Amino acid sequence: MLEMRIGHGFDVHAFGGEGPIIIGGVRIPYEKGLLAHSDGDVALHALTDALLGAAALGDIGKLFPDTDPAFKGADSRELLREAWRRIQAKGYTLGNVDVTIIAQAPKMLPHIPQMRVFIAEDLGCHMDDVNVKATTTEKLGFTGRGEGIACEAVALLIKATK
Amino acid sequence: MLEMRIGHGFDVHAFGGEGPIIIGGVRIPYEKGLLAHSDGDVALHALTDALLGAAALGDIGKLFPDTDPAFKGADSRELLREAWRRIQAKGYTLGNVDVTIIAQAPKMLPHIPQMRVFIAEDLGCHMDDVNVKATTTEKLGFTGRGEGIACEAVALLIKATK
Amino acid sequence: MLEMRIGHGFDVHAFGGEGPIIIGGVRIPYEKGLLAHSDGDVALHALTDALLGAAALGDIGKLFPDTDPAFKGADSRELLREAWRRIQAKGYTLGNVDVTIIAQAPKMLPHIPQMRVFIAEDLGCHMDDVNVKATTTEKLGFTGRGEGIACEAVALLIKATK
Ligand SMILES: Nc1ccn([C@@H]2O[C@@H]3COP(=O)(O)O[C@H]3[C@H]2O)c(=O)n1
Ligand SMILES: Nc1ccn([C@@H]2O[C@@H]3COP(=O)(O)O[C@H]3[C@H]2O)c(=O)n1
Ligand SMILES: Nc1ccn([C@@H]2O[C@@H]3COP(=O)(O)O[C@H]3[C@H]2O)c(=O)n1
Ligand SMILES: CC(C)=CCC/C(C)=C/COP(=O)(O)OP(=O)(O)O
Ligand SMILES: [Mg+2]
Ligand SMILES: [Zn+2]
Ligand SMILES: [Zn+2]
Ligand SMILES: [Zn+2]
Repeated sequence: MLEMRIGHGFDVHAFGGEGPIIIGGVRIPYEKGLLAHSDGDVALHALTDALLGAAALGDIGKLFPDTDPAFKGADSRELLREAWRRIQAKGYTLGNVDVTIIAQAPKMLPHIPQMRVFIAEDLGCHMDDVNVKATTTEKLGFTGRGEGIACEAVALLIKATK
Repeated sequence: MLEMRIGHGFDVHAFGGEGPIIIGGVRIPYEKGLLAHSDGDVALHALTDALLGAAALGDIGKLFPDTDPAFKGADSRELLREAWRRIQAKGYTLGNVDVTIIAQAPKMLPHIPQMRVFIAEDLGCHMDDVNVKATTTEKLGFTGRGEGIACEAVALLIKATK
Repeated sequence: MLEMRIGHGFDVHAFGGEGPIIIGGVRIPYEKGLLAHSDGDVALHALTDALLGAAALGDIGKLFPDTDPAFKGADSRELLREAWRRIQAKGYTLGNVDVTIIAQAPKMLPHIPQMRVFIAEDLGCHMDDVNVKATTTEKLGFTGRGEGIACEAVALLIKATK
């Protein structure tokens, strides 16, 4: 008995105050920062949700409530590793993941290798199983007007029974 | 010969008039309702499309035309079961599904268990094979301004030949 | 050793000037055209990214830079076949693809069969492995206001080792 499972995640955060932003674990210089209870790290959030979705464990909002102040300013990589620990406790292993950052700016391409390192590390997998890409929406929408950043992820999990 | 197949669906409806809304089959109280030829049930629509997409049967607009008044006010669960019947007639069985509601409001979390019951029932599967989650877009976009609700779904089908 | 891999792609282009638009390789009559370095063909772009994502080869922006004028006005089908050649050189074969055009107008349904022919041809597969669908966002958003067209795609690749 070998089971394969598909998952999908989507997240948005608004720009706010200032600092760098944090995306896929990488600190990226930018005129403004991300408003969140959190890292605001939309890439890891969308990814975490894709993983929980494939395991039918719900999503980050269920596992890590807005209400609990133990998650205020939390490293989104902590959340990813925690979510992943539980996924593994139900007997799943990683097939592969693919992430799509939707942002007008800043440039994501230079930071993609480092994101993959962080993600592969956090998921205890080889980098070959992690893909991250970016698209701009050509000045259209809330993304295109520089009001915020959106991100999607899909994930494939494997489970042996065997 | 064992074939696995991936599918994706996306849907949007605008808020309009009033009543509850219907999302994933669940009647959810809200100041306004959903404008549609239909349930307006964006969750089941996006899901139905994910399923038809994986089976290469097109989408709901092809199977259930806007033009046909036999679908006016139709229970979107009827459409889901009908779409699923045809999917099964081509020899597919369910692997798993994952759904992402994108809405500023109302709160989706309390209603998610009941949605999963409805979906699992409609697809003749165990609840373990159905995941539903929600994300807000933090007041950004048409979703964030409370103008409507969007939803995504991914699906994995299996086919034995064998 | 048999490996299955999931990928996701998303693209947007703004309407601009005039002419037909090109979507999934098909020339579709419309009051306005698509602004791009390219075909502007959002369907094939989102699809190309889904395929590269599953193979962990990045995305079109990495393979085919905005900076290189060898891609100005390029047939997006050339890019798809090139991206696919490289995917195959890493030893992958096609499982299936599913595409979702998000557009208020023009009507996509009549052109879907011809898109599938083009895609199946370009990917050297049977049409049964290619699905394309469309959704409108009911006048909501940049899509709903006729400012541009968005598209999503998911893809499943197979690799034998064996
Ligand atoms: N319309 C919505 C939108 C989001 N949600 C869930 O609320 C959680 C709040 O914290 P989170 O980390 O953003 O995850 C959110 C969704 O689970 C929800 O229940 N209904
Ligand atoms: N730009 C678009 C958008 C949507 N469509 C299809 O039209 C169908 C109308 O009813 P439906 O149930 O929304 O599904 C729609 C798409 O199939 C389309 O053909 N072109
Ligand atoms: N915020 C963004 C958005 C897009 N990108 C990448 O830039 C590339 C430009 O050409 P392309 O064909 O649109 O692909 C883009 C993304 O790879 C990026 O690096 N950062
Ligand atoms: C599943 C997904 C990704 C849904 C998109 C949700 C979002 C709020 C889009 C509307 O904003 P917009 O930027 O497209 O339009 P506008 O700027 O006019 O509000
Ligand atoms: Mg999407
Ligand atoms: Zn988030
Ligand atoms: Zn609908
Ligand atoms: Zn493009």
